Amino acid sequence: AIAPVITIDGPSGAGKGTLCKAMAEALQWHLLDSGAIYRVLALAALHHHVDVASEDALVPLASHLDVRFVSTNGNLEVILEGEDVSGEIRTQEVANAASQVAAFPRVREALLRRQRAFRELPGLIADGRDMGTVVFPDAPVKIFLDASSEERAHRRMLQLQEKGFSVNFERLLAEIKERDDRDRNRAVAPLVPAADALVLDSTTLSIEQVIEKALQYARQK
Ligand SMILES: Nc1ccn([C@@H]2O[C@H](COP(=O)(O)O)[C@@H](O)[C@@H]2O)c(=O)n1
Repeated sequence: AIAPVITIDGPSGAGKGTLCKAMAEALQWHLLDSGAIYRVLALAALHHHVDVASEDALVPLASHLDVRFVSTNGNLEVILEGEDVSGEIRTQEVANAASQVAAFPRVREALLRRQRAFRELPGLIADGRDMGTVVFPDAPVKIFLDASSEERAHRRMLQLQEKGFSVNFERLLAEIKERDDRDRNRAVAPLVPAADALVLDSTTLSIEQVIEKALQYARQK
């Protein structure tokens, strides 16, 4: 059977993570954090001294990238070539390099085959920026989760806050907008809602109010 897929795209800080796992737990499907794949790529590009600023060098690393994701059971596990990197892939040096890579056209293509392998029966819940417009433009369900930068920033400042880290708001906002821009305006697989994607807005919708509206969207079809 040709495995069904539901795509969740949108900016950083809209709630694609908790959505994505609330949907893969209730539907009983696999999940794809492809965002965790551009982050690991960069991490391998650091630990391997691979000039992250090199298209010709990033490409080999990307197409050979030895990443893995546990079928889990209650939490997620990001394992690079054999070891959990789940804490390391969320630091400053990485989330930077991550968008310092995704930007590479030839690198997005070298990463195209691994991601799509994430589609299997009973289905697949894909997360990212270009999932419903790139990797899975044939998706029978496409959701675009959006917000406001100010709000989505206000969310990163409390998350960074819930672990005891210095967070000034008036700086992170500009970074959000810093990150957003490069994503909404880069030459390949930019951040932009597929013509058939449901632009869902989570700026004032509770987590419950989001999974409920999306679960209801995927569900008729
Ligand atoms: N589908 C995706 C997911 C992430 N990315 C890229 O990877 C970076 C880190 O992803 P994330 O923080 O969402 O895990 C983003 O800055 C950038 O958009 C992408 O290009 N396409």
